[PDB]
Amino acid sequence: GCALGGAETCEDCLLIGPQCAWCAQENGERCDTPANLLAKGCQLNFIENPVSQVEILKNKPLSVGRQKNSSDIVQIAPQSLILKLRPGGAQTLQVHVRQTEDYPVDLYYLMDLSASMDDDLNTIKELGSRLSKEMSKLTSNFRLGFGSFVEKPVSPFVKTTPEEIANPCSSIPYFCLPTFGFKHILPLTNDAERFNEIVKNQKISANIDTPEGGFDAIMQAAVCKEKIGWRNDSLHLLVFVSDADSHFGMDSKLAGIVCPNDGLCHLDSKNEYSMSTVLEYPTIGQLIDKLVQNNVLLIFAVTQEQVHLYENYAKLIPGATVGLLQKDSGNILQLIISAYEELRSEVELEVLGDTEGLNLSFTAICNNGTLFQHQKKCSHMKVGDTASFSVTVNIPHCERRSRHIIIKPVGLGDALELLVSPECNCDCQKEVEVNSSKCHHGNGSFQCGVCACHPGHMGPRCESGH
Amino acid sequence: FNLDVDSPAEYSGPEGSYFGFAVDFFVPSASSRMFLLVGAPKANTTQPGIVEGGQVLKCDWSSTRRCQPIEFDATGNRDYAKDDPLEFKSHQWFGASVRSKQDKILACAPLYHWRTEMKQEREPVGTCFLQDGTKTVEYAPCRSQDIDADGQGFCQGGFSIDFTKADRVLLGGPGSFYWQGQLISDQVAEIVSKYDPNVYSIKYNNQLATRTAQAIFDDSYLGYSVAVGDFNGDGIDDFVSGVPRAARTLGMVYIYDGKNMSSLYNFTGEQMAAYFGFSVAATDINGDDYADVFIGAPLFMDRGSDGKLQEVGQVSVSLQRASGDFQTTKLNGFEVFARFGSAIAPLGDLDQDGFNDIAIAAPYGGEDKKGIVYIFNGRSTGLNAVPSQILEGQWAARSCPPSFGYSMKGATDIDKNGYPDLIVGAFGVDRAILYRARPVITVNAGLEVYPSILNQDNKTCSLPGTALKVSCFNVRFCLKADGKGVLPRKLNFQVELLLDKLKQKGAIRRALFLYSRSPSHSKNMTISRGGLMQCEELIAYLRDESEFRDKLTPITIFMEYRLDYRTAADTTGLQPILNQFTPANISRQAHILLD
Amino acid sequence: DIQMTQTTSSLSASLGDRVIISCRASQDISNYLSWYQQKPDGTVKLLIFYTSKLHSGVPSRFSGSGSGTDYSLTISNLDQEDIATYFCQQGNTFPYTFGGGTKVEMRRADAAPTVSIFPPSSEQLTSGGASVVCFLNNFYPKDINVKWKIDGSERQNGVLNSWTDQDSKDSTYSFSSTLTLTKDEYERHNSYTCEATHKTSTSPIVKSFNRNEC
Amino acid sequence: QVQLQQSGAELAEPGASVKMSCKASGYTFSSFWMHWVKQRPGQGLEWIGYINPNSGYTECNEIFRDKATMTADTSSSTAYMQLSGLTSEDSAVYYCASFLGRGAMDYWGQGTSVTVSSAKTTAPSVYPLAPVCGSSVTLGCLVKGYFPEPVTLTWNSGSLSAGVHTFPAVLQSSLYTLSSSVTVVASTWPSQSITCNVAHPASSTKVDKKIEP
Ligand SMILES: *[C@@H]1O[C@H](CO)[C@@H](O[C@@H]2O[C@H](CO)[C@@H](O[C@@H]3O[C@H](CO[C@H]4O[C@H](CO[C@H]5O[C@H](CO)[C@@H](O)[C@H](O)[C@@H]5O)[C@@H](O)[C@H](O[C@H]5O[C@H](CO)[C@@H](O)[C@H](O)[C@@H]5O)[C@@H]4O)[C@@H](O)[C@H](O)[C@@H]3O)[C@H](O)[C@H]2NC(C)=O)[C@H](O)[C@H]1NC(C)=O
Ligand SMILES: *[C@@H]1O[C@H](CO)[C@@H](O[C@@H]2O[C@H](CO)[C@@H](O[C@@H]3O[C@H](CO[C@H]4O[C@H](CO)[C@@H](O)[C@H](O)[C@@H]4O)[C@@H](O)[C@H](O[C@H]4O[C@H](CO)[C@@H](O)[C@H](O)[C@@H]4O)[C@@H]3O)[C@H](O)[C@H]2NC(C)=O)[C@H](O)[C@H]1NC(C)=O
Ligand SMILES: *[C@@H]1O[C@H](CO)[C@@H](O[C@@H]2O[C@H](CO)[C@@H](O[C@@H]3O[C@H](CO)[C@@H](O)[C@H](O)[C@@H]3O)[C@H](O)[C@H]2NC(C)=O)[C@H](O)[C@H]1NC(C)=O
Ligand SMILES: O=C(O)[C@H](c1ccccc1C1CC1)N1CC[C@@H](OCCCCc2ccc3c(n2)NCCC3)C1
Ligand SMILES: *[C@@H]1O[C@H](CO)[C@@H](O)[C@H](O)[C@H]1NC(C)=O
Ligand SMILES: [Ca+2]
Ligand SMILES: [Ca+2]
Ligand SMILES: [Ca+2]
Ligand SMILES: [Ca+2]
Ligand SMILES: [Ca+2]
Ligand SMILES: [Ca+2]
Ligand SMILES: [Mg+2]
Repeated sequence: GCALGGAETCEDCLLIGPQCAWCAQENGERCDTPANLLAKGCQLNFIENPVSQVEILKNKPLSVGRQKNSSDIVQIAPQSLILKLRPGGAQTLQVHVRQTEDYPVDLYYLMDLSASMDDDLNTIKELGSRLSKEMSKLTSNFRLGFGSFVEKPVSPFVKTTPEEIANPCSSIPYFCLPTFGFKHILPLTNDAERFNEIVKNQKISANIDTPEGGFDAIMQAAVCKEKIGWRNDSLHLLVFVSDADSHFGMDSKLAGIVCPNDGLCHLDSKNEYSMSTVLEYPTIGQLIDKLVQNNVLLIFAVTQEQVHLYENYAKLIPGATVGLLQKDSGNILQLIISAYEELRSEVELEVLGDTEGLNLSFTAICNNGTLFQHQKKCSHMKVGDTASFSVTVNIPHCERRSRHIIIKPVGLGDALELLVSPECNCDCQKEVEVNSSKCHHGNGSFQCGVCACHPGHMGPRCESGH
Repeated sequence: FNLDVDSPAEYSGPEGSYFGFAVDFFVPSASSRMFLLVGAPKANTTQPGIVEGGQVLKCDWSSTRRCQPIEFDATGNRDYAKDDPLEFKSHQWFGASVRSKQDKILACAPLYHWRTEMKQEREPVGTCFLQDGTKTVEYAPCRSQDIDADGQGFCQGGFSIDFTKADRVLLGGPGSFYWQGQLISDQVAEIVSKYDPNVYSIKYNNQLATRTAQAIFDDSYLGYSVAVGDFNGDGIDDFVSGVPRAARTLGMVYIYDGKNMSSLYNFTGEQMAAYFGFSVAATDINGDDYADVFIGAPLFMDRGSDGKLQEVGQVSVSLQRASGDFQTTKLNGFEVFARFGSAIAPLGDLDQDGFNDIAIAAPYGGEDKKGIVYIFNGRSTGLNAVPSQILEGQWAARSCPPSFGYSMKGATDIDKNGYPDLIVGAFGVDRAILYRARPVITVNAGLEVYPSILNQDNKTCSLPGTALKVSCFNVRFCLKADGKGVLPRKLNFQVELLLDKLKQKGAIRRALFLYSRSPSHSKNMTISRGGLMQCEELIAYLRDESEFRDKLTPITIFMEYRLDYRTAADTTGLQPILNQFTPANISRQAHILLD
Repeated sequence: DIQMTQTTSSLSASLGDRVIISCRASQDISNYLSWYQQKPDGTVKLLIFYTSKLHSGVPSRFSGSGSGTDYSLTISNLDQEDIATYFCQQGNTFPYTFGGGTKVEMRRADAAPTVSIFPPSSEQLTSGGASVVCFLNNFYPKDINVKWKIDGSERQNGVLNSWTDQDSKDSTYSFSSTLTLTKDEYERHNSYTCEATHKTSTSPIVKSFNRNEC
Repeated sequence: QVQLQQSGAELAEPGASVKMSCKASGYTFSSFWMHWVKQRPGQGLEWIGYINPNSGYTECNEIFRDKATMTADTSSSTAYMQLSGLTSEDSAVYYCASFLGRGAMDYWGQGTSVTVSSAKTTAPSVYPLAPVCGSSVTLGCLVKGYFPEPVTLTWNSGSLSAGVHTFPAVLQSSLYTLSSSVTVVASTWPSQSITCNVAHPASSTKVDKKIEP
C-alpha cells in the first residue's frame, strides 16, 4: 500500500501518504500502513506517526438576540483555530454563522451623472429621507453617502474644444458641468436631510461615448476607507446606479493612458479622483480583489438594456447583485430594500488569505440539521437562523512556512482566523544521537531506528568506506 | 532557449518619452546595414509649437548603440486661418505604431486631432507618415469628410498597422462609427502616387474598408490590433483584427478577405472583460505552410487550486487547416495580474529546428513588475505548451511600470549569424533591448554496456597493481555533434559517467571502474562539427558478493555530457548552446545474473 | 449669398495665345475660389482650387491667382481643346455660388455666310402649314441678324432660329431660320425674302424667291 | 479613375416628381460628400446642395429647400436626387459632383437632363428642302413636330458628314423642330441622289427622304 520506492526516512515516509507509519529498532521497508506494521511486529510505541489536529483558540458562542453593545455581537463561531495538517491528508472544520438582529449598515450611493441621468436626479430629491426611514425599521445604525461619476475627461471620450470642455452640453443647448471622472461628495452620515440637500444641488455632465467610467469610481469607493467613511463591523453596500455599460482595463489606451490601475486611493483636495487621466480603468480581477479585501457588497442598479451584462459581471464578483432600474430611478428605493433583505436572508462563506496551493471543499448545513448541500451558501433563512459549514482543508505537499487564512461570511466583519502549519517531521527526528555507537563506531547518526551515514561511509550501518 | 541574455544590446531614449512603446526592424533594400526602429510617442520634437509630438528613432547596430530620430515631419500645425489651427500635433503620440517593409517605414499618430474645414473641432482622426525612401507622404485615411463620432472623426486611424506581402497597408481605427472600429487597406502605390498636400482627404482608388453597421455593434474597437496572413489559400494576405469589446465584452477577432474585405472567420472569447483581442498574430507555428492565429486575452481569469479566480491572462492558438476550420488550444499565464498575452511576437524559427516559434509577453510579471517574456517553440503538433526560455527585465521605474515586453519584434537575423533575433521594448523605463539568438548544437550520444548481464562467479579481469579476480564488463560512451550557422570547427565537451546511479546517499554502489576503483569517471573531449562518432571505452567491475546483498535492482550506467560555453565564442562574442530538446543524459542498465 | 461675376461673358483667342479670365466676388472669400471648364458637350472638369492649386490630371498650362475679392484664371499657350466655357466658384461660404461663365472661341478671319432659302415642301403643304427655311452657313464672327421680308415687309412674328456651336475644323458658325405660316397665308403672298446683315458686308445679303414664278 | 455615372434623361409632366441616380466608382463613396448642381439650357451653374452619404445629412441652397431631397445608398455607391412639384423652371441638366474639400468639387457626372412638359410622344414629320426652280448646291431637311428629344439625322446614311450642318432642336408649340443642311458640288446633284435619314427612336420612326427637284 503506502510502501513504495524510496521512503527510506521517516520524513520521506510521511510525504508519500497521510495514512502511513514508521518503525524503529526491532525491524528496508519500515514505512507502511500501521496495520501492516502491527502485522509484521512493529511495537506500538515505535510508530508515533503524526496525525492532523485542530487547536481551538477562540470559540465564543454565537450571540443571540439584539445586542445593545456592539462588542457582544458574535456572528461567526469559532473565531480562531490552529490547524496542524499532515500532507496528503485533510481535516474538516465546522464553521457556524448567525446574523445578529441589529447589524449596522453603510450605504454609498454611486450614481452615473451623464446627460441621460438628469431625470433620475429629479425623482430622488427625497431618496435620502425615504431610504433612511425604511432602513430604520431594519437597523438602528444606517448611514448613507453620495458619490458621482461620468468618464475620464480626456480625448477621445470627451470633446476637446474650448466650448465643449467648459460645457459639454452647450450644443443642445443645456447646462452641464465639465466632464469628470469620480466626485466623492458626501462621506457616510446619519443625516439623511444632508444627503437630500446635496442631491438637489447636483448638476449633470456629459461625454461622447456610451460606456462610462464607473469602474474607476467603484474602485475608489471600495478602497478609500477613511474618506468614504466605511466603519468596521457593518455592512458596506455600494449602490452603482447607471443606464450604461462600463469601460474596463485597457480601454483607456485609446486616450494614451497605458499605466495599470494600482488599486490605491487617489482622492485629491477637492475629493475628486486625481488619477482619472493617468491610470487605466480597473479590470474585473482588480475590482474583485479590492471589493473582497474591503468587504464591500456591490449592487448594480442598472436599466433593462444593461441588466444582462451586469448580471454576468456579478457572477464573478463575490456578494454582487443586480437590480433592474427604471429609466428615471423611480424604483431605486425598492431595489435597495430588496437587495438588503436578500442579503439578510443569506449566509455565504469566504476563504481569504494565504490559500494558493490548498485544496478546499465546502459543504453547507442549512436548517440546522435537515439540509446538506455541497456549496458554501445557505439561503432563505430568517435573521437569527444559524448556517453551518464543513470546510475541508488539504495541503498536497510539505511546506516550511505556515499560512494565515481568514474564513468569514461575505459582507460581515466577524472573521475566523485560521493558521495552517503543516507537519512533516517525526518526533524521533529531533533525537539524532550523532556519532552513535550503533552505526559502526560513529560512522553515522542513529535517528529513528535507522542509520544516517557520515560522508564517506555507505551501508545500512555505514560499514563500508568510500 | 538559445537567446543570449548575458550581453544583450541596450538602447535608451529621453526620459518620459515612452521610448520602446513600439519596436521594429529596418532592412533597407540595398543589402545595407540593418537598424532598429523604436517608437517614442511622448518624445519632444523640434516641431514649432508642438509638445510631446513623438518620434521614431533609427538605431544603429554594433556602432555604440546610437539612435537618431527619423525626420518624417519637421513642421508644426498648419493653420486654417490666423490663430485657427487646421490640426493639432501636440500629444499626437507619433510613433505609437511603427512598421517597416523593405525600404518603406510606416509610423502613425493615433491621437492627432484635426479641425475640419466647416467648423472648429478637434477630431482625433489620427494620421500616419509613410517614408518609402527619399519620399515621405502623409497617410490619414480617416481624415475624411465623414465627420464626428458617427463618422470617422474619432477613428484614431493608425492605432494599429501592418504590411501585406503584396505591399498593401492594413490600418486599424478603433473609433470609427461610434467606436465600432474599422479596418482600412490601401496599396502603398496609391498612398504615394495620389498624395497631394493641398488635399486633406485623398481619394485612393482600390481602397478596402469595413462599413458602418447597426448600432448594436457600437463600442467594439475593431482595429484595436491587426495581423495579416492567408486564410483562404489564394496567396493574398487576409486581415486579422482584435475586437476586444465585441460580444458584450467577451471580445472577438474578425478575419476579412484581403481582396474585397468580405468577412471570412470569427473568433469569440469565453470570459467577460478578459480583453480578448488586445493582441493578435499570424504565423505558421507547426510547419504546414498554413498560417495559425494567436489571440491574447491579458485579463483572463483562471480558477486556482483553492477555487478562487485569479487574473493571469490567456493566449489561444488556432491552427489553420485546409478544410477551413481551426484547431484551437489555450495557453494560460503564470503570475497574477502579470497580463500574460499583452504582446505576441512571431519569432521565425528561433532555434532553426524546422518549426517557427513565438514570444508571449507578461509585461507586469517578474520582481517589482519588471516584466517577463516567454519563448514558446513550435512543433508539428502545434505550439509547445512549456516555454523553453524566460526573459526578465532588469529596470525599475518611479512613475509608470517598466512594461518590459509591452512591444516585441522578431524574425530578423540582424547579425547574419543564421538565427532570427528579438527586440523587446520597455517604454516605462524608456528602454529597448535586442536579444541575439545563439546557434544551436545538436548532439547524438550513444552508450553501450557489454556484457549486459553480469555473473559474479565469472571473473576474467585483474585489479590495478597486484590484485586478481574481479567480475568485469565494458562501458562504451560515444558522442557526435553538428550545427548550423557560423560556428567553431572544434567543440570542447566534458563527459562524466556514474556506475549504479540508482543508489543514492548512504547506499552501496556495486559497480566500480577498474583503474579508478571509484564509481565515477570524468573525461574531457574534443569533437568537430559534422565529424564522426568519437568514442571511448573503459572497463568496470563488481564488488565482492560479500559487500552487497542487493542483487535484484539493475545497475544503471549513467552518462552526462555538457559544454563549456566560453571556449566556443565568435567574433560577435556569441557562444553556441546545446539543443535543449535533446536530453544531455543517457543511461543503460546491467543486471546481476541469478542462480 | 456671395454674388460671383465674370464681367466678360465671351472672348476670342488664337492657338498659343495667353487667355486671362477674370472673376470678382461681392465679399471676401478668403482664397476659396475654384475654376471649372465646361466643354461644348456638357463635360465639366475641375481645373483650379483654393485660388492657385492645380487639380491632379490637368495640364500645367492652367494656373490661378488672386486674393480677397478679385481672382483670375490663366491659360498659357491656348490649345485647341481649351475652347470651352470657364466658371469660377466660391467655396468659402454656403451656398456655393458660380460666376456666369466665360466662353472661349477660336479667332478666325472674317467670313461671309452662304445663304440658302427654301420654299415649303409639297409634303408639308398637304397638312396645311408652310415653312420657309433659310440657312446661313460658315460665317465669322458669330454675331448675325436675319430679317424675314415677305412682300417688302418684315413678318417678325412666326420665326424660329437655331445656332450651331463653333465648328472644330474651321472656326465658323452656322444659322438656321424657319418662318412658318398657314397654307392659306402662304398662298396669299408671292415673294419670300431672307435678309442677312453681317459685319463683313455693309450691304445686307439677300436671298428670296417668288411663289408664282419658277 | 474616379467616375460618376448618372441616370438617363427624365421626362415628367408638370406637378409630378422625378428621381435620378449618380453611381460612384474609383473612390470610397462613403467618405466624401456628393454635391448637386443645376444648369438651365444656355444658362450658368446653380448650386443645389450636398449630402453626407454615410450619415444622410444634407444642406441645401435656400432656393431648393422644398424642391429637392437628396439620398444615398452606400451599398451600391449611389446618390439620388428627387425633384418634386415640377415646373417648366425645373427643366434643366442636373449634375452630381464629388467633394474635393477646400470648397471645391473635383469630379463631375455627365449630367441628367430633366424636361417638364405635357406633350406626349409624337413622331416627326420629315420634309425635304430643295432649292427653288452656281458651283455648289445646298439641300436641307426639316424635322418638325416631334417629342421627345432626341432624333438622329444622317445624309446618305452618314456617307456625307463634311459640309453637313445639323442644328439643335427648338421648342415649337410644345413640340420640337430641327433642321439640317448638306452642301455638295453643283455638278453632283441632282445627278446623284441625296437622302435625309431621320430616326425618332421614341416612336420607332425611320424616314428616308430623297430630294428630287
Ligand atoms: C471575395 O474574394 C474571394 C476570393 O477572391 C471570393 O471567393 C471566391 O469566390 C469565387 C466565386 O464565388 C470562387 O470561384 C468559384 O470556385 C468554385 C470552386 O472553387 C474551388 O476550387 C478553387 C480552385 O482551386 C485552385 O486555387 C486554389 C487557390 O485558392 C489553390 O489552393 C488550389 O490548389 C487550386 O490551385 C479553390 O480556390 C476553392 O477553394 C476555396 O473554397 C474552398 C471551399 O470553400 C476552401 O476550402 C478554400 O480554402 C478556398 O477558400 C474551391 O476549392 C466553382 O465551383 C465556381 O464555379 C467558381 O469558380 C473562388 O474559388 C473563391 N475564392 C476563394 C474562396 O478563395 C469571394 O466570393 C469574394 N466576395 C465578394 C463579396 O466579392
Ligand atoms: C463575424 O461577426 C460579425 C459581427 O457580428 C458579423 O458581421 C455582421 O453580420 C451580420 C449578418 O450579415 C450583419 O447584419 C446584416 O446587416 C445588413 C446590412 O443592413 C443594412 O441595411 C439596414 C437597414 O436598416 C441598416 O440598418 C444597416 O446599417 C445596413 O445599411 C442587413 O441587410 C442584414 O439583414 C439581412 O439578414 C438578416 C439576418 O437576420 C435578415 O433578418 C434580413 O431580412 C436580411 O436578409 C443583416 O442584418 C452585420 O451588419 C455584421 N456586422 C458587422 C460589424 O460586420 C459577420 O457576419 C461574422 N462572420 C462570420 C463568418 O461569422
Ligand atoms: C516635453 O516638454 C514639455 C515642456 O514643453 C514637458 O512638459 C512640461 O513639464 C512638466 C510635465 O512633465 C509639467 O510640469 C508639471 O506640471 C504639473 C501640472 O501643472 C504639476 O503637477 C507638476 O508638479 C509639474 O510642475 C509642465 O507643465 C509641462 N508643460 C507643458 C506640458 O506644457 C514634458 O515633460 C517634456 N516631455 C519629455 C518626454 O521630455
Ligand atoms: O452619456 C452622455 O453623456 C451622452 C448624452 C446622453 C444624453 C444626452 C446627451 C448626451 C451628450 C452629447 C451631449 N451620451 C453618451 C453616448 C452618446 O450616445 C451615443 C449614441 C449611439 C447610438 C448611435 C447613433 C448613430 C450611429 C451609431 N450609434 N453607430 C453607427 C453610426 C451611427 C450620448
Ligand atoms: C477597526 O477600526 C480601527 C480604528 O477605527 C482600526 O485600527 C482597525 O484596523 C479596524 N479593523 C480592522 C480589522 O482593521
Ligand atoms: Ca434617465
Ligand atoms: Ca463614456
Ligand atoms: Ca487570402
Ligand atoms: Ca500552421
Ligand atoms: Ca523553432
Ligand atoms: Ca541572429
Ligand atoms: Mg451616459
